[PDB]
Amino acid sequence: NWLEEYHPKLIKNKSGKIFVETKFSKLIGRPPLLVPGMTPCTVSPDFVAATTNAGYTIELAGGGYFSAAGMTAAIDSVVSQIEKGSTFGINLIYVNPFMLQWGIPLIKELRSKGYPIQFLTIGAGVPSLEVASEYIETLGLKYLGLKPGSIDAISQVIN
Amino acid sequence: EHLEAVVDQDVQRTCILHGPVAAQFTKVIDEPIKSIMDGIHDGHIKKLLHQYYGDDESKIPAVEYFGGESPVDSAVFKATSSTDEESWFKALAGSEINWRHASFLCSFITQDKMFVSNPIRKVFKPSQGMVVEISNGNTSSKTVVTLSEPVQGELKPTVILKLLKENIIQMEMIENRTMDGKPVSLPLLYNFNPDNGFAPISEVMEDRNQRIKEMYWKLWIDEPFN
Repeated sequence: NWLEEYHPKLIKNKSGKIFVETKFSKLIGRPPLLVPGMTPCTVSPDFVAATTNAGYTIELAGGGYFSAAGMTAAIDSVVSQIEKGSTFGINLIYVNPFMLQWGIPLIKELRSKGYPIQFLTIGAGVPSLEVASEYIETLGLKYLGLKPGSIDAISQVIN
Repeated sequence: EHLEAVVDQDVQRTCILHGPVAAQFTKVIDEPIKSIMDGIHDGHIKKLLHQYYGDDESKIPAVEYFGGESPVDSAVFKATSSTDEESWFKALAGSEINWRHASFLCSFITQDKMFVSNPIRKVFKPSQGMVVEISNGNTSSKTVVTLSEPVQGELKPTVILKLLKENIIQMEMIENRTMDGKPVSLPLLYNFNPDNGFAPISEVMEDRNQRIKEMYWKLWIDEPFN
């Protein structure tokens, strides 16, 4: 019964803080809310930082960086702005491989180093099993995100 | 976001995205992100209290640290060839939610804003000959663990997990093949941040290499430490 197996529960923490327990909020010790990757807005590192410092997961706007370093500088900046143990993720694109070939072979390394990144998000597209695979074993990634508006994209993510 | 860089600072020249359905709620200006996210959260909180919890908070459960759960008393355990790993880490994390619940389950520790594999889920990785014991398995403040493994055939304490004041973890990692024969111990300290359920455990990088060096001294040197 979907109304109980997925019942939206509540939680209290030692600090006395309230939390909304779901299958998602419970991987992150953070509410089941976030902000999607938005090129003009989730590209500003200081903003994403001040937000996550409120305790709400965020996607970073990869699309606002035309390189493999500019986004890297934004990373190293938010890092310089967030509190310890904080975290965030990025939003990539699948229709702009050039917007992509930077990150993937860069994401891999930032993780190999162990940056505060913990989730990816492919936007405006969906990959195949073949490609989508490596993202989850090679990347030191907690979880993954997808942006389907189609119906077969959904069958695909289910595959 | 760069009107200054246009012809006459008029925005009607500009391309800006938005949601036609969402504008029905975007009326207040430049309020803090935290303010509005919290408004949302607490609204949900009211809507759930009024229904499922009678609008009395204490009705709520509570937990040491909230998080780390993927969608998918004084005892011992002996690992073996195929001693399953997740079963091992459950047995050793127990059931209660405490520092120990995470130590074996929290996959990542923070090194001053760097997230790296848990060394503990590495070392305690089930194998042959490894036998560990728990004491005070009910109460956490004194819940402690002691792992021993074959040292020259015999078993001897190789690891000691315990809590400290300040909600700290220490692994006293022991090595007994020693110059004087007697063993030596290494204190590896970890801060606990239940307020951060995703990563309440953060290694302390201060004095670290000094401790390691004091170990290696006796491992290598017949002299005092300086």
